[PDB]
Amino acid sequence: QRHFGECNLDRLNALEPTNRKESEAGTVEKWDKNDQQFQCAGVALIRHFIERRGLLLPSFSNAPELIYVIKGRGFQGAVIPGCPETFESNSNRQDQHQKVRQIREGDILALPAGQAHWIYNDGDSQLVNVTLLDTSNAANQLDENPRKFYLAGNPDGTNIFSGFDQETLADSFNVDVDLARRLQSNQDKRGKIVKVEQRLQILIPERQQQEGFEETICSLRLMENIANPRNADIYNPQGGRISTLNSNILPVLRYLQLSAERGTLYREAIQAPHYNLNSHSVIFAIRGNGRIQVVKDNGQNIFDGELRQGQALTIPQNFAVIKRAGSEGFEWVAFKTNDNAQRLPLAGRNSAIRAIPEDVLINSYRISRSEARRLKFIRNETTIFSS
Amino acid sequence: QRHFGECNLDRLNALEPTNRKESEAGTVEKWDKNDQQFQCAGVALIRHFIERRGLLLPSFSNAPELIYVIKGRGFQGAVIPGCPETFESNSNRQDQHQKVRQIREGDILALPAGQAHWIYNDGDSQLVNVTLLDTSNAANQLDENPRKFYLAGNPDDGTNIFSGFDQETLADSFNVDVDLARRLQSNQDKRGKIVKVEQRLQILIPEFEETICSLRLMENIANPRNADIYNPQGGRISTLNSNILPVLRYLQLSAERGTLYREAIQAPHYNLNSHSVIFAIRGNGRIQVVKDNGQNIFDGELRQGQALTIPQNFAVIKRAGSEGFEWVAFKTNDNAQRLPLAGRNSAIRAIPEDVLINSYRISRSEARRLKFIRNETTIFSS
Amino acid sequence: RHFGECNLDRLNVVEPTNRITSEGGTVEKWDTNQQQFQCAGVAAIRRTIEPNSEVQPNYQPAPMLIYIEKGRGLLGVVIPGCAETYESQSHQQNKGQRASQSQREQDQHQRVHRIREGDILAIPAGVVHWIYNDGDQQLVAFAVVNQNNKANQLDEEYRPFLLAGGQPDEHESQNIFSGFDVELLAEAYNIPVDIVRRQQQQDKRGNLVKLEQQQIKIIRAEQETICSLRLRENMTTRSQSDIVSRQAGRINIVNQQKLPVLRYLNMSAERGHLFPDALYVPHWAQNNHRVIYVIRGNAQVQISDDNGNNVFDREIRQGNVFTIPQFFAAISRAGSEGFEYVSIKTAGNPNKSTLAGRTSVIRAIPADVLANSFQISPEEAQRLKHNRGKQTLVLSSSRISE
Amino acid sequence: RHFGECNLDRLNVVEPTNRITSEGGTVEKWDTNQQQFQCAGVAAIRRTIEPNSEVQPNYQPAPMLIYIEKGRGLLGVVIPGCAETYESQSHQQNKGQRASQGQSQRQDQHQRVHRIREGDILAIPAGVVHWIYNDGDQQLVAFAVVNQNNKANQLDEEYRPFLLAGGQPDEQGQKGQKQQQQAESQNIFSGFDVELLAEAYNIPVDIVRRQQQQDKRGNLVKLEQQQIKIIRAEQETICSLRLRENMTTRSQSDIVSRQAGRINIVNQQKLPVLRYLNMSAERGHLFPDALYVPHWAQNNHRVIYVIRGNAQVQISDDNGNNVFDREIRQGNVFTIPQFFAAISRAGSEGFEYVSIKTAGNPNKSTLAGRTSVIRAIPADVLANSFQISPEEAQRLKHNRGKQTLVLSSSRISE
Amino acid sequence: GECNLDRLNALEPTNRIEAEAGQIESWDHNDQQFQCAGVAVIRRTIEPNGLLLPQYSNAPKLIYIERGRGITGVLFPGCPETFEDPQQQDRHQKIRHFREGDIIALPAGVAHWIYNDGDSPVVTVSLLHTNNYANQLDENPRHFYLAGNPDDEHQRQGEGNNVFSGFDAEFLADAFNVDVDTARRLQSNQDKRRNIVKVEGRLQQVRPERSRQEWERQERQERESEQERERQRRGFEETICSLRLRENIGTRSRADIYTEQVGRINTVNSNTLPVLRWLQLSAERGDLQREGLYVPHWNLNAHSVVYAIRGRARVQVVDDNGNTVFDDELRQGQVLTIPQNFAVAKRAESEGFEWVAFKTNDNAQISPLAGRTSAIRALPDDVLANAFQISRSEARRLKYNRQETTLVRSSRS
Ligand SMILES: [Cl-]
Ligand SMILES: [Cl-]
Repeated sequence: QRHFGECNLDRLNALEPTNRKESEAGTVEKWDKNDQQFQCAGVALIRHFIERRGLLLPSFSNAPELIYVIKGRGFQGAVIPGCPETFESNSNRQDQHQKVRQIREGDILALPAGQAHWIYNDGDSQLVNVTLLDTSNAANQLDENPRKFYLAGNPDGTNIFSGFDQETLADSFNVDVDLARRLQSNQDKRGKIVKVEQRLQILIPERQQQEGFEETICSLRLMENIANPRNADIYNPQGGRISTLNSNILPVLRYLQLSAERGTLYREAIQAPHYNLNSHSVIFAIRGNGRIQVVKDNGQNIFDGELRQGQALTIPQNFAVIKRAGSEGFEWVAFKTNDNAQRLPLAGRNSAIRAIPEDVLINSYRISRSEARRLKFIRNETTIFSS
Repeated sequence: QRHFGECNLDRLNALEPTNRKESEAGTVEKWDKNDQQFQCAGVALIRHFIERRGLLLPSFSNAPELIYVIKGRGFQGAVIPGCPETFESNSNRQDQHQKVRQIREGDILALPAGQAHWIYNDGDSQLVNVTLLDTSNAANQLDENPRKFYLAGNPDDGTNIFSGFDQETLADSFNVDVDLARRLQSNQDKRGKIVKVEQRLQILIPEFEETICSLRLMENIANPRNADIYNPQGGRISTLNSNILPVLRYLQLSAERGTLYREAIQAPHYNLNSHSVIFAIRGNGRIQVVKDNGQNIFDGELRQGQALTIPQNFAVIKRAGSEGFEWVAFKTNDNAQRLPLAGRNSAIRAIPEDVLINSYRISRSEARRLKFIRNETTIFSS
Repeated sequence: RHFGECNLDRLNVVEPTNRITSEGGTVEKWDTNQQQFQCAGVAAIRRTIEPNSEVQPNYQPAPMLIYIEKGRGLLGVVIPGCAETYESQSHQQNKGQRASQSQREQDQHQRVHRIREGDILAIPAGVVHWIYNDGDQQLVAFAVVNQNNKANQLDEEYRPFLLAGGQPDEHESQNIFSGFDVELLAEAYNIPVDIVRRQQQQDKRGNLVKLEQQQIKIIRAEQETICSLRLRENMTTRSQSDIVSRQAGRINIVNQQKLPVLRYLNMSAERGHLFPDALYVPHWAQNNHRVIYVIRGNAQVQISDDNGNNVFDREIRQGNVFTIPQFFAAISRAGSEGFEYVSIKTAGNPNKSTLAGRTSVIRAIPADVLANSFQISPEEAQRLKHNRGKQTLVLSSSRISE
Repeated sequence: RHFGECNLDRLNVVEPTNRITSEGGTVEKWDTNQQQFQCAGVAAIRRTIEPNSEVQPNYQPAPMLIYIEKGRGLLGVVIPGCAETYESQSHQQNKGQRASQGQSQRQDQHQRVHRIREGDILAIPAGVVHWIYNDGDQQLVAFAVVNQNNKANQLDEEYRPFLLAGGQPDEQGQKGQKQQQQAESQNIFSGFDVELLAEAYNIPVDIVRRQQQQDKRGNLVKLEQQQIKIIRAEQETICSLRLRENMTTRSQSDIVSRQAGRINIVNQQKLPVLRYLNMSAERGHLFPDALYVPHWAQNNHRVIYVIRGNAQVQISDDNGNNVFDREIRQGNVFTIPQFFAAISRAGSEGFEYVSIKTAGNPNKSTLAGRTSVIRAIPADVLANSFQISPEEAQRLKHNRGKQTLVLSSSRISE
Repeated sequence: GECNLDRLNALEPTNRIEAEAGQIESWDHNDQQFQCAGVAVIRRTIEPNGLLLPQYSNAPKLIYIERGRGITGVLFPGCPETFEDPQQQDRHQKIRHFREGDIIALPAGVAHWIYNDGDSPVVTVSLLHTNNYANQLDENPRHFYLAGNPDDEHQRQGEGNNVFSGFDAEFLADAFNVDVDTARRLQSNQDKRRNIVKVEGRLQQVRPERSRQEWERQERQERESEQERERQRRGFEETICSLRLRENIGTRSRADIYTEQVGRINTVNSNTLPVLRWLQLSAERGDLQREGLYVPHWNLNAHSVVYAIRGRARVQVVDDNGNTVFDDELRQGQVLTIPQNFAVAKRAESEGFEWVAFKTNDNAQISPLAGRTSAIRALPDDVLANAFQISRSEARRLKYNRQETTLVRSSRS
């Protein structure tokens, strides 16, 4: 499983990005991967803002990643090693490439370590991605640095071709030295997100062109929408909804050993106090605000504040956590560091308190039987509590 | 998992091919798949004789098969659906195709249901194949008939899979002139399933869906460096199962290669979880088989080129003749398992003396002898 | 034909087809041709082993689960290739050896299990097994064989192979050694012919024999991996239960998450204890057939098929055997003495849906879907979902207090 | 550290690092920075629970196997999402609901509880809430080994128990809950806002105040009266998982030597949840002067707890160095690191021990006896390897005869 | 010898059940072609406000939603009810929404209900895999209703036809702890509405209706923008109990294989929908334009049960003797069973062709005979040359002249 990191957590802060890299067609923001809570989780978090007609150049990383589409719409092309190109032009009157998928608000995209992909903004809204790079994943045999290996452009030359001699590139591609030198992108000053000329041409149905195991590879599904209300796993009309994404929903996750959760708390509603049995949870606030408390092993509160849109907070494995939305509701995505992440609620239906005999609670807290029965049974909802 | 058969057997017989189909450059021999012994096991058995320069044209079957190379050497090309072509010419000097494997005496070749393959005899003399077609395998969703779908030639003397399509569909599909598309149907080809190549065959070689393109399909079971059991005066046995060749966990098949030296005995045993189909390679051996009620259903000899089926759990013993005995056995499960009844590791040795004393009404000294006097395992010296 | 495809409008309690009286006990067989057993793909055997008697070692190509209804004894199961780790090597052979010892140069055998009332025993297909009743009371074993198990590559004929013994004659079928040439076997075992002659003797004693010779030199615990596989489990609901209703009863589900080898048998067992007038909630099994053996008390059982027909409506008593087919719905109401039973099922991970009670599929349906489906009011639908409160599988009488 | 990499020149029996005295019993902790435990990546706790006392419910991010050395009681483990199938709904409850013509959505129920007894091993999955109740005659003594290096623990090496109740015995601007709860270890509810918990549980704040009160009784507490209202058996289907198994070698054994002793190996082939905990245990009983064959564990570290008698144990490392050479007595704890070779000889009264192992499917190689790797080597290989005669090589292979793991003394007769 | 098929036939439904608020049509599962493949096929039509009564089957089902939209409640035993009204009113298991293009997988023995909450009919085509290992009961398809009084879909105490009708009313009243009259009504002995019943007014249940309408309106508007741009281009409850059962294989924008102006194929299998690993089934959705050709290919490890959704295709099927066992136009509403390993090609007529094919394996594999990735291309030049008595240059034409994989424009045919 995972490599280990230090988890002597005394204090948590809401975390915002601390580095920003501007490209001609967008902005890449990095959270502080050395803040203790991301070191303890073994993760890094990144946000891309891709302007209209922007292209996130192809790259791969040593870390498996989950990418959540905050807003907008576009296309993703993942490059599966060894698999044939199954999208093609009609030769009996050009283009040929691996399958591409439309992406949109609420999509989670899963990318194994080492696999290249590119993303294009096909809409007019900014396309906004939040990516979790899981650097403590068993798939990452390097180290805690989430590296980006760029196949093109000059992200800092600085792409993968930049370090080879052009004679080697020319012979490998079987092209003239003029074109081989182009591979190195020595004179490119556009950064990692670039404007395409006019509109990007790609093969996709009803879009006509103009002018960590491999045993599933080729046919894998890599994306699933977790924001669509029709996919809710938990729903309360005055509390909200929760949707979990795991290997029973998306089989590749069994090899990535990641999960995700998408939550919407209605105004003033509560997500039951709980802890995660078998993973850390990296919460990214999508909209509204939520009061959150996190408690560590010796009972000490290590976070007692609010999480606002654009902020992130890490709940380490087994630390107890409670959330209460503000007057405008609270929406988040959580990235979790295991296959089939599971929550153990501490209050309400299906909770640890409810699983425990009344007699034990009576002696545990020194309450009367009527107090114990109310403790166990007065909140009859599960997970999401109505206001 | 497996599809059922009828295993009410009174007499097993040593089986030889009953049908023989002659081709330009070889012969195909069929054992009688209708025989009750083969219906019980749920298998068919095939032998190919491929002459020098002979090419077994590309085909696939609905039954998974294990192919044992009895004699000779040559090349196999298995066509993996969806895998890239990784053998190719030096483009600055034509040819491009999927990987090809040298095959030789002792090799087992495993072929999933529906996978096309061809074989070419590259040696000086006959290449002889014996194939087990597992028609009761879960991967065969048709019926007990082991069909051969030929991509080329005219096996029935059209009759290849292209014969059944309209030439216009073929021309459009391959994007070629109609006269070239007609040649695919092999309508006037009279050479059969195995044909003589022109001159020598020109080939590139160096001088479940979970296994994308990288799975081993062959392993040699006759190589004595691979023996699992060896007794200098008994013989040697080598088993082939998914712990040796990963693809066999998906095909649910095993193989064993046996050599008994002169007058040696293969311990009485039964196959715990599979039928065993014995094919005699050389020499001869007396074999005895006993069914559930203790009745002997075979008490005879197996000689070169003969086959014998041992149903699951039937008890069997073999003793080589004075020149020894060699066989390959195909077994209808992954990780086929034998339970010997005599010698080390046997069922008799695992039972307490006191139980044997009461079972057979023998004294303790006799039960000690019964349990412990044969201190060999599986293969017994003469 | 029709029974094989479970096209039965009338199930019955299944009676033993034949009774074999052996020197050491009695064997009763429920053959695979009983219509209910054709449907379920099963056979059953009840063996009553007299004190100081043993069964003759035997094997068969289908797996079985054995419930010990009565008595205590010793079970042997052999596991090919496993070292014999039960042995009685003495100081005197140690000393004899070292005093001068190699390859050319008192017993050793595979492990034996103490078995008792309430145990379930897992016998994999093809494994040799034997039993010894070393108690002072009769040992009663009820076994169900899954003839349709993937492990059985023969056919639905119940096909036991004996290492010793045969069909009894006065307190054909002979052991496998009778079919082998005598001299060849002797040479194979490297023993005098007369020992083989004794193995092949026609044995009029039968399937179970008196232990005339004493049996205290069997090595016993109460004097590795696959070889370390556990084969017995005590099913008493009082030591372990998955469902316990204080006033209704207890159920103990012994599946592959309790007894690992059941994963490979693809077989499991359930033990149930219903207090007087309690019910087993109406339900259907989703992935298994069931053979039920009544061990105590009595009950009213009803079974319904896919066209609303009642196919079973009987009072069953101690010793009765009946089948519940996969997908058929069933319900049980214990008599005023309570009800105890063992259910042997054709799945290692059995799954059932209940229709009444706290975990039922009815509670999973929106009330307004129930209202429209049954033509009842939403308030009537609410009571369907909720009137049973906390109870799920075992239900208190709603009629008779106690 | 040198210890964390098991570069240990000497191993010793490991004594409890902390002793915590609660109202209802005593807790002894073998903490992770003991050199032997750093090597093995484990912690240990011995809990002695007075009769009619209970442990305070708790959980931790690493799996744990628990050996019940004395006593009997009840064990509770919660599995989130599993229905509560132990209940005491009453006839009067039933009658009331039906006859009202009003039952709808708008006396106890709880999850399964397990009778545990002397000789049991208990499997506690990482993250699972558990509690113990000693309803028996005598003190309940549980010896627990927690695998801190298990893949389920994504935190770090420090043993981390989270308390649902109880605490330490003794006879953007954050909003100050940390300041408030202080007034050196509390239950997790003390870290939450009082009013938030009250709203979440839908109960009056009074009850939450009592939940958060500093409880000076500790980790184990005496029960008011006998807990007769707990429902008990003797009064994907992961919810049906077995978590207890009795280790008594007299009831089951994998290795029985009539004249030497018995070994019972409880691995994932006897208790299926061990596959997922990736832990296992072994119980052994050696007769007087019997030996446990020299051997090494191929895939696990071992913590040994001596439950009866005594023995001399020796452990060798990859340098031919003796790293352990001690007489071990009842109640002693010591570690055998993975790959190190070890041998034991029981004293005059025999030896019983429990071994807790960091693999669900343990593998060891023995060096003497019927299944040893020495018997697997050709005799002429042994002769050249050791510079001994082929006669001596044969004796190495066969003088021990049919005994494998448990060996009678070759020099003292029973 | 259930697959000794000298001739295949396009097959239409042979039985129809009419109910109050829909109808159910079944194909003849006793047809040798369905016996060969081990399946039964049914088509259910649910009118607006129609409710398919809760029920389970002895066989796993793969349902394709040809038309319409609605909700389905799949009933997982032992799983917590996570859709609930606020506490102070109902609670039930999660509601799933389906739409045209969806595939829904239902394991054997799992009860479900389905409701058309739209304004047009729901039409669903179901493959019942009766030969499935999960069915130890009967090769014939069987349907066990939990409510109502159904007619048998494959023919044409209580007297009704649901399972409760097979129990004494007193037994049920005791078990449910309800009035005996209410238990009697469980048996639906007087119900004349048959298998699909009409809901008066709106079906009431806990589900995110308001947010679902806001989400569907957002997608409709994104479809509109995209259409406009294009014309201008000129605990364990979170895990097992949350198991996904649906996947939209018809989504206009998705393709596994795509030839612009020609066709597309989308597939669902265990690499996309995990539950299919246990069902041992998969599906493909194909669309061919005018002149679009699905080249000769064979299914290595599956039968392919083809259902024609619309349009027409000339289909040719060839068995192991080179016999053409089918050579005809497949028409909307018809089923063609392609036996494992038989070669098949399909050429759309001028109006195009759409189909769904259910495949009897978890991850069904096909091998094209022509084009990129084909079996011919994997062969050495000289194997082709000697096998067909052609030159190596002609052999390379057969291998490389067609540069598309799987789908291509056919002008000759
Ligand atoms: Cl995808
Ligand atoms: Cl779903």
